[PDB]
Amino acid sequence: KVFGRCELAAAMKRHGLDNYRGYSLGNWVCAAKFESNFNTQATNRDTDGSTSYGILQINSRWWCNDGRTPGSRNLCNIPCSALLSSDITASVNCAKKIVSDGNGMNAWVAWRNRCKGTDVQAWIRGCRL
Ligand SMILES: [Cl-]
Ligand SMILES: [Cl-]
Ligand SMILES: [Cl-]
Ligand SMILES: [Cl-]
Ligand SMILES: [Cl-]
Repeated sequence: KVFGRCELAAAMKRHGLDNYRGYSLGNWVCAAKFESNFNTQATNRDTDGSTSYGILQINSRWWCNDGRTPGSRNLCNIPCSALLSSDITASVNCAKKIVSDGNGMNAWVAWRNRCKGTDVQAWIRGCRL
């Protein structure tokens, strides 16, 4: 599924991401824009051999199981393929664990490089939320 911007904002808000660990909704929408372009089916291989999955590009080294990332963990207790669903529940639940891990949203490199410190409220502009 390719989410609309406001469509994703509403779903993220419903699932309790707005101000989760202090991060406003616009931070989460911005992260998803640059991680996946709002496409739930996005997958991208990383140089370490892991793969990142879904709307928030949750990675197989620590967070989900894909059976092909040696030495990895599955801390969200989920198959990585379950993060590609049109229903973002699994991705949100896993993102809550990631953002609680110690480094906040810096865990998403695209968030640090492209959203952090910017006018992230722009990402929810015009949305009836
Ligand atoms: Cl957009
Ligand atoms: Cl915001
Ligand atoms: Cl594995
Ligand atoms: Cl699995
Ligand atoms: Cl933080």
